[PDB]
Amino acid sequence: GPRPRLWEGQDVLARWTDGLLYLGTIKKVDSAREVCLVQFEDDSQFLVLWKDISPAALPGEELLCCVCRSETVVPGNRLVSCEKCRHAYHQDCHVPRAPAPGEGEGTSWVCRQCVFAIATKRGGALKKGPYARAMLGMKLSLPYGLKGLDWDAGHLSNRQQSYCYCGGPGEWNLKMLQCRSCLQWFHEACTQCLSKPLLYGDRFYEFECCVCRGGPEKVRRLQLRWVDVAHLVLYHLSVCCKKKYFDFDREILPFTSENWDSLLLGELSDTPKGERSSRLLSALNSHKDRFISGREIKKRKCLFGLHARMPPPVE
Ligand SMILES: [Zn+2]
Ligand SMILES: [Zn+2]
Ligand SMILES: [Zn+2]
Ligand SMILES: [Zn+2]
Repeated sequence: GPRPRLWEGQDVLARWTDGLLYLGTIKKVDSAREVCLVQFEDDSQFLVLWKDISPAALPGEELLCCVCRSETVVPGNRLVSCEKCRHAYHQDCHVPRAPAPGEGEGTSWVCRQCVFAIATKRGGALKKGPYARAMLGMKLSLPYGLKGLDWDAGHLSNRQQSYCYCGGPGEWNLKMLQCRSCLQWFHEACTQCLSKPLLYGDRFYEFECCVCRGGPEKVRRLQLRWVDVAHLVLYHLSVCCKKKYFDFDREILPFTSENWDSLLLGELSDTPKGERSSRLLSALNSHKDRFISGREIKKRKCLFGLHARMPPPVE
């Protein structure tokens, strides 16, 4: 065709596996694999699926639905403009169907991409205000067909890499929650029900999504045991820091101490520090099936790391 949607040198927003949008520049378009090599603001380069790439509108493209690229307007399906990004959508090209002017619910209408761009946040999306309310509205619908997804055997990943309310990519074990009803996975940043950010690898939750609920999410934090605490802290640090071994006194205990309330430890919350340390140390030292230990006595280091790559079992 004479006018591709994407091209080398184009500035774009790309949705990452955390559901968030990052600014980048397209370096390569691969039409065989339907991906682009995108260079981000830290100069990192990654392949991104075309579905997860949004370019800006060119001058002269208010005539055009940004989804289907078409001019045409027919009765019942008009073009509507986003009052944020000023891109245009056919009512039926937007999910959910975009309201005709003056027929919306709030002060005004802003598109799904913009609502998510403004409302999603690391640690959990905005909970209060117009964008938070608009996001909840958007989240009652999915922008992809759930039933068509090609899942792996354990229902952890699908070939389309369509997850969550956003339809972005994602890694089930990295700050995502699985809905108990539809078994789809949802990003931390796209949810509105958490009181604290998720530990990587933490599945000690029960979750039900907005689509299944037909309204606000429901979530509950399950009770951890000390072995679960040790395993989850080590997993989280392993992911955050991309290394295997962590020093107890310099890294593990301070992390647990400094982030204590965020770990949502339930009944373990008032463990009095000295006992905090010894209980955690005991868990790390005693479960050799989970934890490998090491020593560097000349540096006064006591090291622990995980045996297994998989996140802690939920029991
Ligand atoms: Zn998401
Ligand atoms: Zn359209
Ligand atoms: Zn918009
Ligand atoms: Zn669900």
